[PDB]
Amino acid sequence: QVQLQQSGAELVKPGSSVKISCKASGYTFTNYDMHWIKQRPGSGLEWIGWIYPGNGNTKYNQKFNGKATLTADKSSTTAYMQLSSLTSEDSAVYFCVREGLGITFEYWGQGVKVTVSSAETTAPSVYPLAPGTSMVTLGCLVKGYFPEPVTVTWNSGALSSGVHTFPAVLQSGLYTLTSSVTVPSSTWSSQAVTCNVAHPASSTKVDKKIVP
Amino acid sequence: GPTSSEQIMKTGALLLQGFIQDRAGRMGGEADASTKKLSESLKRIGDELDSNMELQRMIAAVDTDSPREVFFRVAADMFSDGNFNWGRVVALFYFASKLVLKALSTKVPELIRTIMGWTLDFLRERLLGWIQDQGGWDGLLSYFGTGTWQTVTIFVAGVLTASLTIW
Amino acid sequence: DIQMTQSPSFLSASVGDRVTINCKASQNVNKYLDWYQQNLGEPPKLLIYHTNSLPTGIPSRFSGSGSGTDFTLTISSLQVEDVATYFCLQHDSGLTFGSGTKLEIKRADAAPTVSIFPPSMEQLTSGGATVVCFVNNFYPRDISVKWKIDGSEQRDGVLDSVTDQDSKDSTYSMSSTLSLTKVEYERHNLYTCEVVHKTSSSPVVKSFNRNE
Ligand SMILES: [Zn+2]
Repeated sequence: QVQLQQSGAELVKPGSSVKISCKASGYTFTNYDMHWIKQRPGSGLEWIGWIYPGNGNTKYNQKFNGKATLTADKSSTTAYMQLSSLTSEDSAVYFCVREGLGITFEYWGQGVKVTVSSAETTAPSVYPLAPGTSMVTLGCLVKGYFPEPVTVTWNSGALSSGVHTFPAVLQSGLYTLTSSVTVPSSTWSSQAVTCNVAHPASSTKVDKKIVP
Repeated sequence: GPTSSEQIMKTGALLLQGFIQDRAGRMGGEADASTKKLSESLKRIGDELDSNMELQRMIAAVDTDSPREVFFRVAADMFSDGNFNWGRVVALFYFASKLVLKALSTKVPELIRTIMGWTLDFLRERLLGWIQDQGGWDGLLSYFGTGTWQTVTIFVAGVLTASLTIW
Repeated sequence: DIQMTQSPSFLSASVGDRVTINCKASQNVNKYLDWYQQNLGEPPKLLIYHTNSLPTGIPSRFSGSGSGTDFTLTISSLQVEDVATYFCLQHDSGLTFGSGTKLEIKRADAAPTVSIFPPSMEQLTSGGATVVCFVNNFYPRDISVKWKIDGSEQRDGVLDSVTDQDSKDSTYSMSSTLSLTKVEYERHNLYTCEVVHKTSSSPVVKSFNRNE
């Protein structure tokens, strides 16, 4: 099998650079063009460019000229993309993809999520969401953290069925998400309900019991 | 005329560009009629040669650390005996394109003009008289009608086999 | 560059339906048009290349057709694993991806469970105020959540987040937050979360009073 293993996720300050690697295996590296693709909400999928490892030839999208620089090393069967002058508009998932022979984008890398922000690591504030006024909905608010992700559980995983954790929203360079859970009225009064919020970036793990 | 050195050297450079690839794929693209039948027949034979794995294994085993020395050593070996034929000319074009695909350069767009220049240089110094004896580049076109695509492929591959097995 | 217009952006279907997706090119791109399938958190997957060719491993129920400018991907009988987003890609002159088509599964209507939560006591001590409204387990997807303050429409500071379609019951859930300064939050009493949905003839309303 053809395999395309990409490097790890990136968190870069604005104005800097980052070099993403694409490790190829399972075939003759110098017999296929290798492309790079950017995926981002709004912009969608955009073609960045390709490189032919056989001789180092490259072609670039006009919109990415200067932004991206495609390289490859024959002896390591690895492809590199260097992204320059990073801005918030470059926060995206980047794929390497192999162009086949008589066939197109058949094998892909898993993607490398690049996050460009000037925000510093911020542990979240975990607030309980309680009924302010026969099934009861509770929740908790994870506000103003950086960077993603957090891990939200309820009773350390004892509650799962009626749990909804929503995608974070980015306002003023800080993330915020919510998580809700629905339990019986009898469970609400008899047993304890606690949302556990973990933020590994700040090495933070908080438990918050939902009191009336 | 078709046998003038200006025209022979003109049609030949148009053939090299249409035949020599600088990549493995084609996605995104790159953006006379008797000349068109030649450009296409060269492509058909190129893919037929490309699908002869005996030939490819021996092509991949060729040293390219010095691309210039390798090209002129191999081209000269193909035409040293003085008995030119069109299959050898096809084998010259093919070997030129394989060099382009296997020799690195920070400005590959220059290495391609450079390798194209080597082929036209060799063509002018060594083959130009024989090509006009053949009525011009029409000799190659009429040569593709004297046999099927396998007759030409097997022969051209044998020319490459003999010249890559010693140099 | 060549522009690709994909339609529709959203497609509701049932298992066993014949489904059609359309892609239009601003310029003739000949046969060099592919279709890709993408599921959540995964790279795209080649479904159809060169207008109508099936990569090995792709089920025969997928087929494609085109003209040079107008192209169509068809699923002859929709199955569950075909619930994904779909993209077209021209690679004739440059490379351009379509904006995408999201394919969801149909089910009976489900009225949402709406719950509203005032700013927590602990957040008010932090100097901020965030009101939260959960709109869980609704279908269809078309929905509108509005905020009213003292019986009056509020647009400033609202942010919404929607889950992907649930694999177990085909519903959607949604979280809405209203961001306010604590000072502004304490200038008002009646806070209302209002949900417009197919399942009710008039908007669903859940409210609370800051004065309990
Ligand atoms: Zn006010």
